[PDB]
Amino acid sequence: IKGGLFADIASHPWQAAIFAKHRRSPGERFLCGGILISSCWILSAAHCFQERFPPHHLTVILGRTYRVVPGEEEQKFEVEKYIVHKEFDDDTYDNDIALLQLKSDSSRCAQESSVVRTVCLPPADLQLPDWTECELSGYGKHEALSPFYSERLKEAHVRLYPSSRCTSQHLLNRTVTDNMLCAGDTRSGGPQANLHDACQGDSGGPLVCLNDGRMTLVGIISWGLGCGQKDVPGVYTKVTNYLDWIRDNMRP
Amino acid sequence: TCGLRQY
Ligand SMILES: N=C(N)c1ccc(C[C@@H]2CCCC[C@@H](Cc3ccc(C(=N)N)cc3)C2=O)cc1
Repeated sequence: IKGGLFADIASHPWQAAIFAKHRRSPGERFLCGGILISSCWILSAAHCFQERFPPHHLTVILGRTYRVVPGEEEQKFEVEKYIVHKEFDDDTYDNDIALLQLKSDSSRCAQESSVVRTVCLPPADLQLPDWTECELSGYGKHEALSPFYSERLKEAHVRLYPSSRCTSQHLLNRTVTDNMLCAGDTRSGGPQANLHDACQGDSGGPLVCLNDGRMTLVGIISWGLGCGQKDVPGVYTKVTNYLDWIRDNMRP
Repeated sequence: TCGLRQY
């Protein structure tokens, strides 16, 4: 997360850290962030799984404030099966969505706690006013230029961009489709050292807004050009466009 | 339930 502030997992119980390993099992590296929707299902970004990993080589860790430092009440699960949206495009990142089924001993996997809780999926008709300030979280880079991921969970705050302003023109000629969302810090000349923004490592993480008293998921950190770049917003997958897909692929 | 946290 570029800019923003350090946050404790309890402020974003729905954040998931997904780790993966290498040949010969030398060590499991931080892959991407995830979003907890139900006890055994977490969403993430399809692009994170472009290397076609064997499920049992993917570990989702819930309830963890520090990226690699194990939490007092965390919950580590192995992936049974992960579904990657078939129409996902690697160039345009169109359809950047995926589901990870958690492996458990019962009908429930993630046991709800003070540090582990689900996000409420957005209603089909969710129409949040342009410029409403939503927040995001992640263990990703602080600078896209940085060689290191964040040792600890971070949170930032972005303003939802109007439909019209979320176009190819406004994003250096990259393909922005109707399945994408734009949000980005809109401050200038303030007291803060960095524009708020997601960054490399935050992918798959949640962009949540307050809706009807509850924190509702609005988008999945998908892509962007740099991090905290003046007048360039960040792109997020429209979760509403995939409410249907989500319900359909959640097979036990 | 979902959407709840600590503030
Ligand atoms: N033409 C495209 N559709 C396109 C362009 C660039 C990328 C880069 C890549 C893809 C993988 C590497 C990290 C990633 C993560 C990331 C997340 C958020 C932000 C932000 N909001 N500033 C920036 C970067 C990213 O955007 C992917 C797709």
